[PDB]
Amino acid sequence: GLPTMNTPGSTQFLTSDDFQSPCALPQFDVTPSMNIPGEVKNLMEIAEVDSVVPVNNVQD
Amino acid sequence: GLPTMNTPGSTQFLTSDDFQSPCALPQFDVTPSMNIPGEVKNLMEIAEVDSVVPVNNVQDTTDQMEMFRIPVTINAPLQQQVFGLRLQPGLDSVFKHTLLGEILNYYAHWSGSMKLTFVFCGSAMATGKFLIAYSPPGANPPKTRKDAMLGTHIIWDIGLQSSCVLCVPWISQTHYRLVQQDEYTSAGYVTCWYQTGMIVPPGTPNSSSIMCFASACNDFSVRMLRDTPFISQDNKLQ
Amino acid sequence: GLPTMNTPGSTQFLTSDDFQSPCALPQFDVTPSMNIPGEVKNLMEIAEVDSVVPVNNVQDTTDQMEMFRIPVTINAPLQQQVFGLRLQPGLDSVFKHTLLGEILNYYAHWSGSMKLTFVFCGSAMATGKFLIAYSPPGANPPKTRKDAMLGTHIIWDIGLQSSCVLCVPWISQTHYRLVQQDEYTSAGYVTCWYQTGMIVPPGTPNSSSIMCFASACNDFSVRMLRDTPFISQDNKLQ
Amino acid sequence: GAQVSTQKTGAHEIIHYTNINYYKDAASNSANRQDFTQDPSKFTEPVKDVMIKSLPALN
Amino acid sequence: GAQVSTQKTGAHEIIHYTNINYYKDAASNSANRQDFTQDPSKFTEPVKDVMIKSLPALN
Amino acid sequence: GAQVSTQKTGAHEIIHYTNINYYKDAASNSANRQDFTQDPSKFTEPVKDVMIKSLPALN
Amino acid sequence: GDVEEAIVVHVADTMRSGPSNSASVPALTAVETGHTSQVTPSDTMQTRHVKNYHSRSESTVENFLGRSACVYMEEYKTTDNDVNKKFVAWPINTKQMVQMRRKLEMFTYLRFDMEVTFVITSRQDPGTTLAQDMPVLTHQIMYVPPGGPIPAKVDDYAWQTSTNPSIFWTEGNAPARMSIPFISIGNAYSNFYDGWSNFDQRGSYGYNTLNNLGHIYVRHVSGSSPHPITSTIRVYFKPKHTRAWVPRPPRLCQYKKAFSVDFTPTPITDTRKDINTVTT
Amino acid sequence: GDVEEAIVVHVADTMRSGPSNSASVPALTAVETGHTSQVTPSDTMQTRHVKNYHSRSESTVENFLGRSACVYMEEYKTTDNDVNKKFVAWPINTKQMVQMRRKLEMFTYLRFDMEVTFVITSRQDPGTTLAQDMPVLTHQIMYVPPGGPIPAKVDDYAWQTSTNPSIFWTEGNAPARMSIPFISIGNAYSNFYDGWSNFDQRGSYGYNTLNNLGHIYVRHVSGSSPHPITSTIRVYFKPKHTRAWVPRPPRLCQYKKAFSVDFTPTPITDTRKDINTVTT
Amino acid sequence: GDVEEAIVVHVADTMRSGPSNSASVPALTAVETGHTSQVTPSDTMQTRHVKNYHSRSESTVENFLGRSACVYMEEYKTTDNDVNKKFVAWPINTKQMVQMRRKLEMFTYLRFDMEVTFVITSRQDPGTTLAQDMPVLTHQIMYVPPGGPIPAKVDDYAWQTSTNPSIFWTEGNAPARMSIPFISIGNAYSNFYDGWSNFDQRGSYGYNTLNNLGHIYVRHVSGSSPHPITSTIRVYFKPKHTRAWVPRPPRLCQYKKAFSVDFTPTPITDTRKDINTVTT
Amino acid sequence: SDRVRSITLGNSTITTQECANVVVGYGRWPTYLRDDEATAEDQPTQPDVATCRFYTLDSIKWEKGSVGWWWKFPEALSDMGLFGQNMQYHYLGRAGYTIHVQCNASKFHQGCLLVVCVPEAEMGGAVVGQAFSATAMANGDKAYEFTSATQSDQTKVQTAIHNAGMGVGVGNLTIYPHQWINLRTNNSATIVMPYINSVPMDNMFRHYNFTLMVIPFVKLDYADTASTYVPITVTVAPMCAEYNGLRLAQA
Ligand SMILES: CN1CCN(Cc2ccc(NCc3cccc(F)c3)cc2)CC1
Ligand SMILES: CN1CCN(Cc2ccc(NCc3cccc(F)c3)cc2)CC1
Ligand SMILES: CN1CCN(Cc2ccc(NCc3cccc(F)c3)cc2)CC1
Ligand SMILES: CCCCCCCCCCCCCC(=O)O
Ligand SMILES: CCCCCCCCCCCCCC(=O)O
Ligand SMILES: CCCCCCCCCCCCCC(=O)O
Repeated sequence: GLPTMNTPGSTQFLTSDDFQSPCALPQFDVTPSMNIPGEVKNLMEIAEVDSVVPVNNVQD
Repeated sequence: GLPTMNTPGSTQFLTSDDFQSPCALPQFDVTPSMNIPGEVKNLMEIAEVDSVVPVNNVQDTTDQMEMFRIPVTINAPLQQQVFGLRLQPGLDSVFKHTLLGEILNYYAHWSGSMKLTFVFCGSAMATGKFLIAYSPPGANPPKTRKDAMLGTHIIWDIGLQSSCVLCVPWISQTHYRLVQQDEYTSAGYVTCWYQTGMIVPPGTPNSSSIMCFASACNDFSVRMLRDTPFISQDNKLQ
Repeated sequence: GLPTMNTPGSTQFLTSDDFQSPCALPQFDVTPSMNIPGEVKNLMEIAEVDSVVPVNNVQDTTDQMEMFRIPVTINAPLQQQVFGLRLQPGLDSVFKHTLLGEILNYYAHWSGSMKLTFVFCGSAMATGKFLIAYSPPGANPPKTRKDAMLGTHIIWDIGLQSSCVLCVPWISQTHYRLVQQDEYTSAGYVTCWYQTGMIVPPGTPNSSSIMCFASACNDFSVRMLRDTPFISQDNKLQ
Repeated sequence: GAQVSTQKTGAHEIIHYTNINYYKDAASNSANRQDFTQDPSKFTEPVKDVMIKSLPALN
Repeated sequence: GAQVSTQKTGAHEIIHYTNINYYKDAASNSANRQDFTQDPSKFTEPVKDVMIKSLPALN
Repeated sequence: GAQVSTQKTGAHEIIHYTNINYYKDAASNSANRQDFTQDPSKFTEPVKDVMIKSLPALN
Repeated sequence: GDVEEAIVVHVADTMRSGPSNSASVPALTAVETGHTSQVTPSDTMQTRHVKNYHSRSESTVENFLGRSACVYMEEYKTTDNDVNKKFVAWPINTKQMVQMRRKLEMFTYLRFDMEVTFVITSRQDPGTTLAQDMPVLTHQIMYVPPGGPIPAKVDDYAWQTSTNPSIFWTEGNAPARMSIPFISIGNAYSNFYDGWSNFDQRGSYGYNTLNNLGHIYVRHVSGSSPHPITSTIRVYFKPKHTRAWVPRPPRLCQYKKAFSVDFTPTPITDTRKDINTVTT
Repeated sequence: GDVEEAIVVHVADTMRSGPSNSASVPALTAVETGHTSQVTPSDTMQTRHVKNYHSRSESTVENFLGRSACVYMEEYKTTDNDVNKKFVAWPINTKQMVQMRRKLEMFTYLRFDMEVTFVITSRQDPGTTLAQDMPVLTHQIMYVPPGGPIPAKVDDYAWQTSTNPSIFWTEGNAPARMSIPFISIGNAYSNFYDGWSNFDQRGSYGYNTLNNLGHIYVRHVSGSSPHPITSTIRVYFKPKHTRAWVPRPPRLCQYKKAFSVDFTPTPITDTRKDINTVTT
Repeated sequence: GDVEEAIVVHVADTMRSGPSNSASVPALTAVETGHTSQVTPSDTMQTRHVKNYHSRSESTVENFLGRSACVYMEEYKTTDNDVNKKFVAWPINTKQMVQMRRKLEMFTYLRFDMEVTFVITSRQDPGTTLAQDMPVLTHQIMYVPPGGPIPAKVDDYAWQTSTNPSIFWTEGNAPARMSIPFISIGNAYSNFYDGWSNFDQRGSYGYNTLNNLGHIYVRHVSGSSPHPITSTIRVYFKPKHTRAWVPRPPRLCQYKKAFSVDFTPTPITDTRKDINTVTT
Repeated sequence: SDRVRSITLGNSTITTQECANVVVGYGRWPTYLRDDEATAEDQPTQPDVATCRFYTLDSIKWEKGSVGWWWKFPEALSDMGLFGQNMQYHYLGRAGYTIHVQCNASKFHQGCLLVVCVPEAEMGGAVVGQAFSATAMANGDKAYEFTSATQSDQTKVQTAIHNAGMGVGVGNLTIYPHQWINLRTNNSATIVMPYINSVPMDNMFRHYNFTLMVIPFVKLDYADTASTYVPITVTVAPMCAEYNGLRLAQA
């Protein structure tokens, strides 16, 4: 067939990779989506909310 | 040649994959197709056909065929229960082996409405009225007709038309229900009561029977194929 | 490089695959082609040629060439059978080693019609008529000309034209038949009977012979290549 | 040869994939599990005369 | 099917990649980690009446 | 180079495949088993004078 | 144009319904006609408008039967005194494994292509002396259509396949795979055959009569270790491009024979205390 | 056109500000409204013009949860006297491993596809006699949706999967991988469930009630060595196409149960000498 | 346009026929002319109109001869006292294996390309001490056209091929494969040659005279284990782009020599009770 | 009124005054074989009115203890009129059928019958393992009786009614074409079966195309009355029948 050569990194498992893989439940029908209130799309949104600071750490 | 790298999953055998493979009989000429009657393209088509429900499982049925007949008598108290059952099409013993239960047992999730059809098989001179009610899930099943009629119900009048249909609506908090139902995904109960009673003229049998048919509506669907637990083997067949 | 994953079947050797492979003699100059007479492009072309059928397998043939001749006599009962055989081109001993049987034995399925040609090799002054009939599959083969003539048959008159052709039609419930035929895919029988008898003038031999030729029609076809069982070896040839 | 078609996805919530055939036998192709046509009439309404649900079944 | 789009890179300092889908299920596709839309109002300004930063919060 | 052609399939019941050659020698190509032309006359009718089936073979 | 954009069907929606009072009686019908009622909940009670996005994609026959299932397994040793124990010979059939048998027997006639996958594993037999060094093993799978020659020993001449397809596989690689077309003499496979073999209603009876698919043979190519080694093969079938006709009720009794419908009577279903019991 | 050019967002810049003297008081606000002040440094002090090229690409939920994490490991032997010790049976759940549990529990509802990867390793158990020769091993991973049959031994009939998906993997190759869609009966996964199972407020309480994902089974296909061999499997989950709702504060106390929120009270934070101490 | 759409033939149909009464006599013919009758069933009996979809695709010579078949096998040891037993030397020919020999001998002249595949397996010879550790083995396949130097030992200088093509293969990978063009000095291969070598009708007689294809040599590259190891090679031929001329009847007698037509007389066919016996 | 039906085939007619409608197989009407699907070469024979007509089979008695009966076709019609002769004298056959079953009773009787045609109704032996001759399931037009208890004789088929001799739930037979005879509102059932097989034609003596079953699901009951039993009669009529392959007779 088509000649090819494998490069370093083949057969490795990198926990932060983006590759396509087969689906084991073909033609599975997912439940329709519903717009629940309070969708969060970025952790900075959470980080921008105020919170009480425990300043009085007096060891007693 | 062309540089490439293999990703995880290579050299694996997944029983539900879709890949092309070589043919070992190249240029094989298949027999011409013929349009045999009765082609089936979806299991829901089978699931939508009626089937007799063995409601009379009284733990002492010496004759198996008795399981299909619901007894009825002439003189009964003013309010009395004819039968009661749980609406678990895939788990209850009543619906387990029906034409719909068998199909459901090959899947894990189901949704949609159901049809229960009752047919009176008494004499042509007999008459009566029955109340059939469906009670959504709750902490206690109904105990009397007074409690039963509060839920969805239909009054059945026996006449020239010998059959009546109770359409169980789909009332659930989730889009789907588990075939292996539990307390969380309970579905309710179905009961039947005497509305007026059965009256017969002289020279007729004092007892009659009713039969129940179960089928799925046009909005029924299933999901998440699985292996059925009703069939098993211990050794290789020979 | 380009991400990829290997699927089942990789690194396998399938004897009937079609793949490209490198050439170990690059830029090799082949000899110019020449149009030799008698090019064959399909085995059915060979299968469509006539060949002598050894019908006379009488279990006591001291001379092998006797197998090709069907005896005939002058004075015989009014109705008598000349020969009979089963129509199993790939399994019957009669058709096993013919030019058509050899081709069929390399395959598993076959279909189409067949031609049987009979030639009279008697004296020029001899005359007679013969009835040749084909009986589709049944519970019992014919025993007399009365039974035989009910099926497909042809009356053969011997004259200046010394050959007659019996075309066996394709009458079957399935589109194909197994070469290793069985009761399910039986094909019938073929028999020949005296229609009038053979009459000779003075000064001629009292006996004659007939020969049979077998071939396939233009609608014949085969399928499902396989290895023939007629040839085998026990040790490597040297 | 390139054959582009949509892929299964959700409702009201690109979805295209490419396919190419490599072998000369149609039996080598992948499963055609994208057909969803169905008609239960053959088994649910096998009667000769058409029956109207609203009207009485008999007479 | 070919789907060309820019790749992540630096600021003020070709950047395109090609992608093709091979499977018929949308769940088999690669992660869509190229979306950067965000809106913190839902959690930072959940009040009914709009408040102007310059003006006093109350009265 | 792309070479598209139909694949074997059934009768009265897409069917195309793509092929590309990778080597510089014609001997490296795959088997050309898609030819179905045939002519049995060379062996069945080798006579000089044409014979009509309906008419007598001799005289 | 080098690209062709071949490029679904949801369940019926529920329409709104209000109070009714008329002579029409959708609920009343007559099952004696053999007709299944087509009533919907909207005919018996007031309902709201609901749009359904559920689909029956996973219930099609193609997907229902489109799963690989084991159909046979057998063991063969690399070296042993008994000649018959060093190779396998299996007449092809789908009645050996109960799950796939029941799945297939829900239809009377079938027509599909087949995808076959082979899984082979090996293990060293127990014994006193196990210290040995053996290179990787290789296996041969041979398919013999009906009527062909059959090998009688591991090193028989028939293993030199010239027309019979075969696969040579080496341990450590991906499982072997291959496709096979629709190879029935008839227009469709028949799971059930109510008839006999002979024309006088005698002989074999049942589907056994129509099983003429051939045989499969497996052996170690040339491996013969000083100590015995056992190998196991598993065959998996996966229908493709499926079509079915004449559905029939699923079986209720347990299977007992590989080439017959024989069974023992079974109760219709389980029992409960009485017709009114509804509790656990 | 055979190619579609689908073909970002930096933080806000700082604008220049000069001396000010007016009645506007951006610094003064009132937190009693539940409103977080939107002031910027440009409102309280003089600032230069600065153009920011920083982006929040790495803080999106997709990237935050888009990392494979171990969720379970178990050991099973190829041969042993105890039948239950030769295979694994795990009820699927994400509450077993603390790191992934805490990462997931920062949101109340989630909806995503899943990518599962399996890592399998083997080792020979210690013992007197270790001299043996064993071919490469093979493993089977079986997934059983709820309600399906469950094998009771290594060589049970249930291992002949006809509808249950399965993977056969051979040692020495790349780890097995597979995808799974959103398979919740509801509209989204729920990490927390404040409610009961029965309608009378009794029975199971908590998220355990909503865990109905099924089971996973693993075994050696046919490997049975003369001496025991131990294998370990590790399961890794990787959400894809993620969406989240209703964020909640991260947990502070150490986990103590796999199916409950039980905990022990913990101090708010660490202490220091006094309110003015600023040194190390 | 970057794509060229190169982009069949069914058997003859049966036409309808009615009753006939005329002077034409299609059934009567004369085989003395050497002409095979072209009659069809429609000429002898009434027939219905039938449309045939059968095709003769599988009967073409290309498909008939397009199957890999074993042609030779031999064993060679990695280490032994006899020098000649550590490598193989085979004069190429197709008369060694009976099945392929008979398949090829159905035609007088052939012209095709060739596809060669090599299957190699190894096994440890029995002996007292088998405990050893040996890395993976490697093999070399050498092709020597006629007249070239021939190695006389495993470590001969001739194994340094500079013009002779060779293949180096390592155990555990896919079988080696390679193509070879039409390499006959004449215009086509000849399976039979009725003639002599010398001009005075003396010397070698038969096809042996025209066999000048060369030799093939195989050895272990450098493997020499402390204990003997035996390897076996199998050669498979697969004609491509085939053309044939002058068909001849298939052989009837069993083969007895690899370079001659010698045979023993055989009966024409089997016998039966009498000319009328038709039963089993 | 739609309660009256009339069917005319050949030189025979059937009239019913109380009847449900007619079920037509799987929605397909019987028809002749097309030219593009045939395989046999010779001309077929289409005896028409001679064979396409109603034949009455023997009648049976319906008692209070009846369990059911079955018939196998076309073996049941194997020796009826010219249809039997054509079956005997030909190798291949093909024909649809119309089945009409009749049961009438007064308005004071009660009971229910299931009428169903089962294609390819393969049956298992009474003893698992042993085999039976072609006499325990078909001996002409005679009806074979189911049994309430489990069969014990090794020479006959397993007659357990609740399993129907096929190892399946008796209540699931509704999937096949069928009708119910409810004495309240019905007197007869009519079914039209097209030719169903995996091949265009077939030997009518070797293969049973389909089986007819009548099963009482609600046992007969009555009181007083001088009538002790309710006869049941079955009438069948081949449709669009054609044959091929003339050999000698004798099956
Ligand atoms: C009696 N029939 C036999 C066929 N059976 C269905 C069936 C099952 C398996 C197969 N396998 C065909 C096959 C496919 C690939 C390789 C082979 F050697 C054989 C064919 C048909 C239904 C009952
Ligand atoms: C109570 N819920 C259960 C689901 N949990 C989130 C979750 C974690 C893992 C999974 N895995 C699903 C899966 C995916 C692939 C294969 C499988 F067998 C199972 C699903 C949901 C949140 C709390
Ligand atoms: C006397 N002739 C010799 C050739 N024989 C046919 C034939 C068989 C095999 C081959 N192989 C050629 C070949 C192909 C590839 C590598 C090689 F070393 C040799 C050539 C011709 C017919 C009889
Ligand atoms: C045997 C076929 C090999 C195909 C290799 C990958 C495709 C290369 C050509 C690019 C796609 C165009 C195909 C087409 O023209 O239909
Ligand atoms: C299953 C898909 C295999 C795709 C193989 C690589 C792409 C070959 C075709 C060249 C790219 C064009 C794709 C397209 O038309 O969208
Ligand atoms: C040595 C040839 C390697 C070919 C690699 C796959 C094809 C890439 C180009 C896409 C197909 C177009 C070929 C053509 O223009 O004919």
